[PDB]
Amino acid sequence: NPLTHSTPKNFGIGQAVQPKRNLSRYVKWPEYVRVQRQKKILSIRLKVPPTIAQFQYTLDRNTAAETFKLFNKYRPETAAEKKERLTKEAAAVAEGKSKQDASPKPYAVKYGLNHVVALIENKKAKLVLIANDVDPIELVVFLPALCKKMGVPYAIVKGKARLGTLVNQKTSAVAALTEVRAEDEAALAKLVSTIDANFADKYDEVKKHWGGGILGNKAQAKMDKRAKNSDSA
Amino acid sequence: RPRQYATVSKTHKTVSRAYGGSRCANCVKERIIRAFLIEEQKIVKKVVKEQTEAAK
Amino acid sequence: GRVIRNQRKGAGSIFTSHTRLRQGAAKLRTLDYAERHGYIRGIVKQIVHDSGRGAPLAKVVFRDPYKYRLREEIFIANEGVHTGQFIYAGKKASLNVGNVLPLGSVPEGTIVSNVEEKPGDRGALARASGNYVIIIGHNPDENKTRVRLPSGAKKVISSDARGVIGVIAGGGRVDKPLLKAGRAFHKYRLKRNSWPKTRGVAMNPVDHPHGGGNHQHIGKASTISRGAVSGQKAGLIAARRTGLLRGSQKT
Amino acid sequence: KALKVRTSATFRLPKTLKLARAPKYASKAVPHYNRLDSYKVIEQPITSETAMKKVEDGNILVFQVSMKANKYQIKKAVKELYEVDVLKVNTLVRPNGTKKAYVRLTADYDALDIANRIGYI
RNA sequence: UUACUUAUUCAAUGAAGCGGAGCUGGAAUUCAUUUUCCACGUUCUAGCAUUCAAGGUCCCAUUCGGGGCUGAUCCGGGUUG
RNA sequence: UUGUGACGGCCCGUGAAAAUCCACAGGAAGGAAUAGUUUUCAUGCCAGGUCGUACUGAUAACCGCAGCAGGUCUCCAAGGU
RNA sequence: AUGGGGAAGCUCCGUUUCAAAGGCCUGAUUUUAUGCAGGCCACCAUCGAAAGGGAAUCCGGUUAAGAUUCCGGAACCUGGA
Repeated sequence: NPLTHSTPKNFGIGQAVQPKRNLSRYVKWPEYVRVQRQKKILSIRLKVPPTIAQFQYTLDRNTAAETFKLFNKYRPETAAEKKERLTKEAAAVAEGKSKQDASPKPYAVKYGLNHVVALIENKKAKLVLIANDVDPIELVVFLPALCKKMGVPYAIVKGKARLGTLVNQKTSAVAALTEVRAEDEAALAKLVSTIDANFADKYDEVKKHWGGGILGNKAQAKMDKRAKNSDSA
Repeated sequence: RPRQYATVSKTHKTVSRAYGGSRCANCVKERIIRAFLIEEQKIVKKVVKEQTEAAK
Repeated sequence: GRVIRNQRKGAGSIFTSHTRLRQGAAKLRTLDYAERHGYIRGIVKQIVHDSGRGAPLAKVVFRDPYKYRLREEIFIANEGVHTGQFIYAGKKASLNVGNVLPLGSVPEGTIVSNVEEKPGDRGALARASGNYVIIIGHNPDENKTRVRLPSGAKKVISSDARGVIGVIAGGGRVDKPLLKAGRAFHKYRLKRNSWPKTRGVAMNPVDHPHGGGNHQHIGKASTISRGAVSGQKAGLIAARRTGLLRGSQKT
Repeated sequence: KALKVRTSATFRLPKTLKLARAPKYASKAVPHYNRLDSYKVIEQPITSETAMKKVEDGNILVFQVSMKANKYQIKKAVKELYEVDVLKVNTLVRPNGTKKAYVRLTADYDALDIANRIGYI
């Protein structure tokens, strides 16, 4: 205490060397990082037609959790289970010469964009989940219209990676249930009611609603200041 | 020569004073005087600013 | 014909400037934070001759606000600046000769030099020896300072553009006769290969629009259109008038 | 999810892991034998009148040497061939394009002795 | 004659302080519903200004001494014009 | 004759570089008692590779068809008048 | 050269530019490697002078022809616990 002094460095505009402040707001980010940020910014600034921006209307976290829990219960069979099943069928057709139908009918979530689109065309699909992160949007941009035409409930969900985990891949971009078990048919119907409440019946409004057109922080502040000084009379 | 400076002893390349082999004796004296005087004036200026603000 | 000399001067082979002896580009301090919110004090370490430049240069040392480092800048010296002098660059710097205030901070009638054309370009206007800029006036809304340039031109520029206070040192230089092709030779030897000048009228018609004839005469009018082309633009380009003029500059 | 403090506004390439080569086959499959061995760097002696005077007087062997040999290899090869200790090696490239080495041995050894051992008087 | 910025265009920087936020006191038209700036220790001197910073706050199983906050405000991640 | 030194003229001409080598504020890292500091003080150990190197350089060794009165950069420089 | 951008292309520009651009000390230095919250950070390829800058050798002797290079003597510099 008697040997310690009070230094304090004065960080005025020309007094002392500045301390190591966090300069994350000024980092010279790499080109790919900058393109990522500016691509998102430009997509927000531009007036996106109702065909896009009907996406980014993803169902909320709670119902997404219920839907993905139901689908995870309806998850496909892994490779080890597939090999087990094939070996058991080989044994069955070896010993009883069974007609390859000893195995029960599977109940799995249908995935694959072409497969699911054909299922919707055939009206087989009970419920269809459409991701929002597909890099070319045209792959699924017509899907809400197709589901509305064929009367199959659809939900725009968050995460093609989530759908890929659901169907044991990295990315699925679409998932679909066409058949259900009676033990959770009631759960599926309850889920479909809310999913339809969000998407299938609000479809006409979603097709009229134009998205985008949001300006940056400084631009919002600028128009705020202009409006404030205009109506301040 | 600059490379010859590497072979010689340290006492040939400096002076026992502070800033020895870099600055002149009169330079060091002028800088000592300037440092002390300007710091004393800084103390006086700080005190006079504080006292005039306290009066105000 | 042939490619004429003023055409050849653009390929930049022997007509590039002789930059060996030069002391560096004479630019203001970069417009970082202190120059626009406060001031920063540097010291004029030395005032030196720059070859090809009639004005002396000032080597001013500033402290680095963010790192323990000394930043040396090469200024265009104004009259009165001396070694050991303190230079104050910034928005809050005082109206003293050698300071680098913005035009918004300086008042009307101020004599400024090394004035930035746009804020942060580190000095473009009134840099030759003896030259200066007059602060004609301000316009705070959509901040613009009107200034008078050394040629008499009116220029509206941003109120954030920096500029050193005073007149450029080394004035009166062109008041002395060179008296000698030798003095002209040494003047241009370290500027560029633009001397001596053969008259185009003394060339052959292959070498110039003016060359040829049994008498040394231009032949056609020496006033050339602005819409002329390279090889044609030799003479008086886009001249509004010619001949001796009875008048003064009148800004 | 917060961010990290970036004290410097400069982005630098991250120090990613640098693996070491683990080839699945050998490149040449047989290491070349010693290109410049003692019998290759020492080609043959030189038996001019001047060279023999050097051997008799200066305690210096004179040799024709591989053009790719240096004084280190000449020293080592003379040591390994003739079991002598050499003092200095001075090489030159002759106007006929061959390396000539003057190898001065120590006082322990006699150049004339070793020349008679090699075979040239 | 204009407004927006996000395309395109022009510059600078090691892309460092951009746009909006407040203790005690000041200019104090404010009819107790706060609109804008400063004390946020930089101007007589050719000095010095760097060790996660000294000081300040609760603890460490103690032998190189420390840890969080603060010093150095928060929010938006549009480097800025 | 050459080198060096202190000077004095000249310029709108003021006669730039880089490697490399030293030095200067700092004490971050150590110890006091058969040792802890010094390889910027003396002494002692070892090594120093590669390529060029001969000769002419000119009224005969270069170029000009040649052993051509031509052309071709430079250093040293005795005595008398 | 590169990064980038032109050009049908041979190639042209550009030389730090709208680029995520690298290297020396002890801890790690063996039931486990050069893997690691171990530190400083930020030259901004390269080529370009046998007259520019630059680490250090002299004397005497020796050959038919080489010598500041060989020999004798006497030194110096650079790099290595």
